[PDB]
Amino acid sequence: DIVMTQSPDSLAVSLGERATINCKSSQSVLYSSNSTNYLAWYQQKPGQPPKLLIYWASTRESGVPDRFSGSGSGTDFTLTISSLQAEDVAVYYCQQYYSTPYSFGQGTKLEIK
Amino acid sequence: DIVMTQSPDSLAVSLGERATINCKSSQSVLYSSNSTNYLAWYQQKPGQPPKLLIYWASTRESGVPDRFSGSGSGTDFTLTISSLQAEDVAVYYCQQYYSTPYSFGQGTKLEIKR
Repeated sequence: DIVMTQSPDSLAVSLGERATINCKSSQSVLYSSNSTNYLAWYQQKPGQPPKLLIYWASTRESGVPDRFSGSGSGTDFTLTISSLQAEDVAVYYCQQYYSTPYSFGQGTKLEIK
Repeated sequence: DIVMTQSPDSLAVSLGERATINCKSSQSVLYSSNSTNYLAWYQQKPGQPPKLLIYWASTRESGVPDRFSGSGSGTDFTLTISSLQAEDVAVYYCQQYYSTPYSFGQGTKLEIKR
C-alpha cells in the first residue's frame, strides 16, 4: 500500500515565526485525470480527534486561517505556518486518500520556543 | 498497527428507509483512562475529500443531521442512517485514531434502491 512518512517528529519555533512540516509518500498520490494530489493535512489538539486542515495538497478547508498553506506534488509535500500562534500548538498529520486503505503519516508535534 | 474492516463493501436501501454499515478493528480502540472510543466516521462524495461525520464513535459533528448516528464499543461499531435521503449517497469510511498510524476501513458504498 501507500506508506506516508513525516519529518521531523516534532519541532518548536518562537511565536510569530514560520514553521514547516514535511511529508513523503512511498508512492505517487497524483491523479492525472484532473491533475490533482489526493493529499490532506490534519490538525490535532490533545483531547480532540484529528481535524481536516488542508486537502488536494494546497486547498485550505473552510474556516482555516490563511496563515496555513500546503505545497508539493507527486511524493513530497509540506505544510507551512507563516506565523505560529498559541492556538496552532498541536500535532499535525499528512494523509493520502488516492488508494485504499487511506493512510496517515506518523505525525509531527508543533510547539512554542 | 490496527486494522479496520467494514461490512459490506457496498449496499442499497430505499429512500426513507434505514441503512447500517459495520466496522471491525483488529484491536480495541476503547481508551480505559477515559472510557471513550477513538473511532470516527467519514462521508466521501465524488470530487471531494472524505469529510468528518462522527467522532468518539457516537458524537455527531456540527451541521450533521440527526439521521446519522454511530454506536458500538471496543472493536465493533455501526453507522446508522434512519431515513435515507438522496444526498446520503456516498462512500463511508470508519477510522481509528487510538494509536498511530491512524487507519481507515476499506470503504462502503451507499446507494439508493430504485
